[PDB]
Parts: sequence; structure tokens; C-alpha cells
Amino acid sequence: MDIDPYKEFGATVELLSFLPSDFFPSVRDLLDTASALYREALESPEHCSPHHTALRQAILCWGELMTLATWVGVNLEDPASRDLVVSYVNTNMGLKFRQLLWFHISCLTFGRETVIEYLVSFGVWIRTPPAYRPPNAPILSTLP
Amino acid sequence: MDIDPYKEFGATVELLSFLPSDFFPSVRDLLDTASALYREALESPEHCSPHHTALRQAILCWGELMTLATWVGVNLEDPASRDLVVSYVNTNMGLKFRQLLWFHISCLTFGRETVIEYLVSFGVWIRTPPAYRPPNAPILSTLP
Amino acid sequence: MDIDPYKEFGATVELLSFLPSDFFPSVRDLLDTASALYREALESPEHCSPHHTALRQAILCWGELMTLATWVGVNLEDPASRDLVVSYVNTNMGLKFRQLLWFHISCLTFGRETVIEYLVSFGVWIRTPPAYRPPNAPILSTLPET
Amino acid sequence: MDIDPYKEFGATVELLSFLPSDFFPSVRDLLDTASALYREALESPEHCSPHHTALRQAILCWGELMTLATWVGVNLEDPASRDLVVSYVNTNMGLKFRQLLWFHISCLTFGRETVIEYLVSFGVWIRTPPAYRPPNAPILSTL
Amino acid sequence: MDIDPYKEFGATVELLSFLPSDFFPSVRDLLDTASALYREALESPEHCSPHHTALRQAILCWGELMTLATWVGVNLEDPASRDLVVSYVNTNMGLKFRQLLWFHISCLTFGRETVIEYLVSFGVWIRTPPAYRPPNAPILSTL
Amino acid sequence: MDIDPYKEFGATVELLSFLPSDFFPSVRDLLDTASALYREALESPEHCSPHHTALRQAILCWGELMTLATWVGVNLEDPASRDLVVSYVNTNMGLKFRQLLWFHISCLTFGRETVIEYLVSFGVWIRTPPAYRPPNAPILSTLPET
Repeated sequence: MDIDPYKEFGATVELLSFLPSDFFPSVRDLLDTASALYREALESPEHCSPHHTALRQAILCWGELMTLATWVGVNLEDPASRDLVVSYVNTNMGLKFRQLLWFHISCLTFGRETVIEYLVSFGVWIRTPPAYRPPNAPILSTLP
Repeated sequence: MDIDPYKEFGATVELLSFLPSDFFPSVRDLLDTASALYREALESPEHCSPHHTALRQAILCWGELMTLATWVGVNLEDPASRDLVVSYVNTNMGLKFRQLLWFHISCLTFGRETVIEYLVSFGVWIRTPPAYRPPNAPILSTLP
Repeated sequence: MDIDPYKEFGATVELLSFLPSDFFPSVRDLLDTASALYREALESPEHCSPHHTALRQAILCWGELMTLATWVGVNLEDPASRDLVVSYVNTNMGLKFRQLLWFHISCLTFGRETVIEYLVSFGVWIRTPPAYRPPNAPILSTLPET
Repeated sequence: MDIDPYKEFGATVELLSFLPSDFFPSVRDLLDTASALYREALESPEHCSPHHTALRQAILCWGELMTLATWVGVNLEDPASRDLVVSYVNTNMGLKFRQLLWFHISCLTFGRETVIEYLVSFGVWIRTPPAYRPPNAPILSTL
Repeated sequence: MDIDPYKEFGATVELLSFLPSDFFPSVRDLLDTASALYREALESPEHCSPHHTALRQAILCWGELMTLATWVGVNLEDPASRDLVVSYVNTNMGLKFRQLLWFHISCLTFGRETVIEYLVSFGVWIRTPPAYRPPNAPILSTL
Repeated sequence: MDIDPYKEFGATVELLSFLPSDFFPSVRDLLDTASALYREALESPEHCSPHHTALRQAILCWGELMTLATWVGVNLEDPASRDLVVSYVNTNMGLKFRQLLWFHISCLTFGRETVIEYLVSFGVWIRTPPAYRPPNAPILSTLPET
């Protein structure tokens, strides 16, 4: 099996792997934004859009990892391996979760084509020397 | 946040929690069946159906848990906590994964309404005393 | 005040008395069925039918007895008395509770006319000696004609 | 299963919490009024309103509860246990029966909206300080 | 900036000066009635009337005031100061809250013109000499 | 009782929480702005819009706290207690007062949709690391299309 999580939405792992790994925001901010903007539609009994299904699945899965961390924070005596597993869970899967949440939340708000164009724009802007690029980096916005 | 993984497809956690916990098949059989029957459509660049997106997400997530188990099978010295975490990962999340995979694979093949009717049928059939129920339990099939 | 639970629904008590005592499912199975199949409709602020209203009163009449069962545990300092009370409440009233729930849920799930026909047919089967009786009793299901 | 006894009739336990428990009449009076005003209807072969179904089921539950006292009277071998259970049954489980009977008799006699408005108005009377509260409490009438 | 709390609803502080301060009910009753009659509407995602906006803002201000007592309880190091401020907050600033809550609940229940007429009529009753004043004060009803 | 000030106006608290604490003007500047721009409309006997009614309650809720500030001065004979009370009242409640006034006055002066769009856009700018962030933050203004 080879399931690419971005192949049905028109992107790839390489494209999202184009931008540096520190450009994505924290998990808490993403969850706050999602709850603030789309909770109603995320909890309805409707196939609102293909993005809603993916977001629901991802949040449901993250809940189980959180419960696992809480359980292993009690059931396990040794604090050495406990800390190691906690850090692993909060870093390795956290990066992927951050990328997926960022992509889906941005595509719901600004539209998928705009996000796919912005990826290419920022990737090129960040690699050309500074003296020959515009001083202001691109940013997603709605007001003119 | 309250995301029910079955609310957009017309079911609930209670309904799927109606049938006993031992009725679902193993993970390996489900993966074999999925690979045999729908790999082509699962790997295309198309929003084939809302079920394909959920299956892709679930398989992608299960891959990370498998990689985590492999990593902790080496990086961790103590075999006591290692075994505990391995068993936890292979049981607690395994049950949920089995339920979700069974539901989606059955709904792709036989249709969602048929699976929702079969749930109710089997749940009632299993609770009435034996002397007053038909000796043959219901089963999903295609041939007459 | 002579009141019969099944008279406004087209049935009677003598019709329902033919069924054997071991025919009915246990209370926990009936509660699980009712929950899983009608939680949303049983909590709505809307009238749905006489069956829903009839069930919404029996469920609460049983819950208060369930609380009474626990109450006597920490007030009555006599194992014999508490055991007798608990067993009486859990058998004598439990049988009627099961019988009522089964009838209402079967009217909900299969239609009322089908339930009445099934009862009429089961009576005949149960009233004949086993020697001349077919080994298998009737089963409840629906028919295309309605 | 989180079921409200009045959710389907346009009220809730919150609204009925306005009235004190010393306001409802005894069981005997409530049963007498029902037997004098609606016996034939309650013994009919069909349903007339959701109120009739509710009253029928409540009266059946109360009768099944009353048989329990008679049983314990002759099957229990201890006086303290033969009295504690009877007192509990006749005092703690009679309050809810009184409230339900009052609500369902009043809704059949005067009308549902009238009962809702009567509760809303009694709340205002009971909330007022004594120095300004009238001496006559609101009452239900159908003249 | 010379703003009247009731200038936009057809009344003034002059009219509300007819009623004595011993006539209004306690805070608990007023909050209970609101929670029992208008909770869902007050938690809605849109405005229904100017009364809902006023009630929302007043309840928020009251809650922010209530947190102050809890804070002073654990951050003040003196008993006299830990009591004087609490007494002030709970006695001097509760009167206005009671008046506003009474006005806004009564206008939603019975209607604005009814409240204005009720105030005008209560003035006449309170102004009369005792030797001729009736024993029953006017009351608001919706039967 | 869960009540949110900005829910009937199309916004939320999490949306407004992104703005930094030093973004808002001081209380005296907001009061001067409100006076100079809407004294007549805020004293009229007519309903004008939900914004005017919302402001007319907050102004009085703040004035009584302002009076309370003075009252404790001539009753509490303890510099520490009075200073703690005054500072708490003038900071903790002052921040919320400023945040509410700014939002309502900005909805009055620029239109509500513009305010919501500006908040949505400012969040994105503030959520990115400074290294990849343009030096200048967005500014609030109106556009011909409406």
C-alpha cells in the first residue's frame, strides 16, 4: 500500500516538504483557530466537504495519542522511558499533524488553488539571494 | 471539540458499539482484503468518494504507529515498559482501527444502507433467546 | 379504576398472557436496544406517537425503583430483609417491565397489525399438545403486503 | 437516559421548581377528582390525548407500588424494617406522583397554556418580599 | 456623559424613583427566573431585542464584579479591609443590578407599555394616605 | 450561563485574543474619541443600532467602578490594601474595557465586515516567525467595494 495523504487534493509530499520545517505554527494555535472558525460545520451530520472528513479523522486520531500519553504517564514507573516516549509522541507525530492541519485549515479559508500557488511562491522567494529579492515575503490575506 | 467519526456517514458510536467486541476480524485480513479489492482507486489522484479519503487517512496514520513500535523496539533498553507499550499499541488502538476499517470496507462493497440495516438486524438477533430465533444468523452477501 | 395497558392499542392482557415467562429478553438487553435504536427520538421535545409517550413513563417508573434498590442497602441493617426486598423488586416488577417493553418495541419495529397477528398465531401453536405440534415455534418478521 | 417528564408538553423541571412542595394536595383528593371527572374516558378503548396515556401509566405504576406495602406487611419479620420501607414509599415517592397528577389534571381541566401562564405568574408572587406581597395568592378558575 | 439607562425604552430614573428600594427582589431569584425562562435565547448567536443585549452586558458586568470578591478574599492581608470592600460590593452595587434586572425581565415577560402603566399606577397607590390606602398593592399578572 | 460578548455580532473571543496587549489605546483616548464622535447619538432617546446599546451599558458599568476607586480612598486606612485594590481595578478590568471599546468603535467607523476581515488577516501575519515575516503589520481602512 502507498497512500499519499495529499494526492487526492492536488498536492504531494515533496511540494509541502518544499518550505522549511520551522515555518509551521504550533498545535495549540491551529486547534484554537479551527474551533473558533469551523466547530459548527465540523459537528453537523453532513458531508460538508472532503476537507471536513479529513479534519474530523485527524482530530479523532490525535485524541487517542493524547489519551495514550496520559495513560503512560501513570501506568509506567520508570520516568526515563516514559519521558522518551512522551517526547517522541510530542515531536515526531506532532510535525506531521501540524503540517496537515495547516494545509487543511488554510485551504478551507482561502481556497486550495491559492494555497498551492503560495507554496510555490514562498519556496522560490526563500532560496534566491537577499540583495535581489523584494524585502517583503509573501503572506496569505483577504483584504486588498 | 466533539468529532464523531461516524456522524457524516449516517451512524453513531452507540450503533457500532451495539455488536459484541469479538465480532470484528483481524487487522491483517482487513488490509489484505483492501489491497486485493481497491488498491488502484486508493492510489489514484481523484476524490473518488468520501470513503476513499477516510481509508487513506486511516492507513497513513496506522503506518506511523507501526514505525513508532519499530523505533521503540530498538531505542528502549528495558524490555518491561517496551512490552507494555507494544501491547497497548497493538490492542487499544487496534480495536478502533478494526472497527473503522470493517465499516468502510463493507460500505464500499455492499452499500451503506445495507450495512446500517445489517447492524440493527444482527444486534437484535443476538439478544433474543435461542429457542425462539431462526437458527441461522444474518450475513452480508451478494449472490441470491 | 380498571385500567388495561393494551386496550387503547388494540390488544388485551389475556392475549399477551399466553407467552411463556422465558420468552422475554432480560432488562439490560431491552434498555440497550431502546437506547441504540431511539435515543434521539426519546429525548426530542416533540410528540411522535403513543408508543413513545408510553415508553417515556415506564422508563422513569423503573429508574426510581432502581434507586430505591440502592437506598435500602445503607439504611436496613438486616441481610434477610434487604435481600428479600431486592429480590422481590428485581423479579416481580421486572417481569412486567420486560413484557411491556418488548410489546412496545415490537410495535415500533414491525408495525402493530403484524404484532397482533403474530400473537394470535402463536397462541394456537402453544395451545396444542407437543406430540401433534411442529417442533419449531413461529418467528416474528414483516411481509410485503401492508 | 436524560428524559424530562414534561419536555413534550412545553415545560421543564425548572418551571415546576417555582412552586414549593407544600403547595400540592394529597393523593386522595387528586385521585378522587380524576375518578369523578374522567373515569369513563380513562377506561375507554382508545387514546384521546397524550394526557390520558400519561395518567393511565402513572396510575398503573402507583398501584404496583401500593401492592408492595401490602406484601412487606405480611412477608417482613421485623417491625423497624416493616415501617422504614413503608414510610419511604409513602413519603419520598408520593411527592413526584402528586406533582404529575396535579399537572395532568389541571392541563385537562383548564388547558396547557393556562397552566404555563399560571406557573409563570406564581413565580412573581412567590419572589416578592413579604412587606409588599398581597395576602391572596393566585388561583386557577374556569367560571 | 449624562446617559440615562432607560432613556431609550420610554422611561427615566424619575419614574423608577416611585418604587421604594425595599420592593425589588433579591439577586438570586432574578437570576433564577432568567435562567429558567430565557437561557437558550440569551445564548443564541444573534440579537432578538434591545432587551437581550442589555441583559447580556449586565450579566457580564456582574460576573466581572463577582470575581473581585474572590480575588480580594485571597489577596488581601487584613480582615477589616477583606470585609469592608465585600460588604460595599454586595450591598451598594447590588441595588442598581436588581433594578435593571427587574425592569428587563418584566418588559420581556409582560410588555413595555404594561410596565410603564404599572409604574404610573403604583405611584398613585403609594402616594395615598394610610387611612384610605387599600390593603392590597397592585401586582403584575399575565393570566 | 455561558455568554460571549461578540457572538451576536458575528465574532468570537478566540478571534479577538490574537491581538497583543499593547495594541490597544488607553482608556482616556477611547473616551475622548467616543465623546467627540458620537455624543449626540449616544444621548438620543432613539434606538440606533446594537452597537450604541452595547456601548451605553459598558460606559455606565465602568463609571461606577471609577466611583468605587475614589470611595475606598477615604474609608480604608491602609496604603497597601487601597493601592492593591486601585491597581487591580485599573489594570485587569481596564484591559477588557479597552478591548471592548475598540471593537465597537471600529465597527461603527469602518463597517463590521471590514473589521472581521482585518482580524482574520492580522492573525495570519502575527502567527508567522519574524524571520519570514514582513516588517510592517497590516493597517485598518476601508475599500470602495461594499
